[PDB]
Amino acid sequence: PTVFHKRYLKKIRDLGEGHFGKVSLYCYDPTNEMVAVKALKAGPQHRSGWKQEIDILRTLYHEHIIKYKGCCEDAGAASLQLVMEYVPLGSLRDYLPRHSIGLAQLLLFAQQICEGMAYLHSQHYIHRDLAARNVLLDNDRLVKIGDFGLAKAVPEGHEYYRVDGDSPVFWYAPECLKEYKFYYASDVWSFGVTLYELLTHCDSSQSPPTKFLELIGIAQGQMTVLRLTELLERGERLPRPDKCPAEVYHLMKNCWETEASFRPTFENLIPILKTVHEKYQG
Ligand SMILES: Cn1cc(-c2cn3nccc3c(-c3cnn([C@]4(CC#N)C[C@@H](C#N)C4)c3)n2)cn1
Repeated sequence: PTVFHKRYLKKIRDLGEGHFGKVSLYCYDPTNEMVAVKALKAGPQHRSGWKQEIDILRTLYHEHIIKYKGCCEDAGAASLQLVMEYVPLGSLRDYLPRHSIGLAQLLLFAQQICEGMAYLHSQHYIHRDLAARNVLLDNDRLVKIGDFGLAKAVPEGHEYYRVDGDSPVFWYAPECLKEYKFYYASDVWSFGVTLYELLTHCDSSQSPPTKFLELIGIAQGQMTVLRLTELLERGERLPRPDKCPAEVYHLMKNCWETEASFRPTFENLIPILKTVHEKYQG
């Protein structure tokens, strides 16, 4: 809709990179507004998918989903550039290690991620990359899902998408890892991992790749994924974060049920987290 003229785009700084793209901060100044611009870094499989990605964000209208500004005829790398709002405090992965946030605020953030996710699922889309690095902080009381690079439509007569080296396998349910099927419930498993990350304040030594690789080992050839799948199937899970309530840990564990149908939906999670937030808010 809003065609941002490439001439008025002044690069301020790099914001971050993810799978097949890079996001950068720009001032859109036709004389002398801060916007976030995503550009393709990349194979021809992901280049045809890029247009599909832009159309996904273009049709999402939600308070806990990053605001799509427009596009620009990007000659700079031939494929189109995606213009979004600049979400001023950044990703939770970058923010939480330096800012000690209370349990109450963390649970609000979790509730808001569920609202954005329940909305995404009602639009017949799966995210496939739900992690703290993809959750942006607008202010201390507002969070938004900020990136949709792996987001796909679930085909109409199926309950899953049939799904690479860039897969976030440490955020993935066993069905994605073993059967390469991504269900709406596979996104709930990743949410449980995002909630663990939030509760550990995104501390590196406590991260899911760190924790799972201490359980797998690093000398496993091409078998890290297989070893991950079998430990998950044996019932092993990420530990309870220090100072994470026992009830919140069980909620997380319910998000990590091996059987996808035993997991809560995002719609089921919203009233539960609302109540848990209200309890720790006082
Ligand atoms: C003070 N401060 C603000 C920021 C800030 C603001 N905004 N606004 C829109 C986007 C961003 C990002 C940002 C970083 N990484 N990403 C990605 C993952 C996601 N969401 C998107 C990219 C790909 N591909 C990685 C976005 N970072 C950082 N520090």
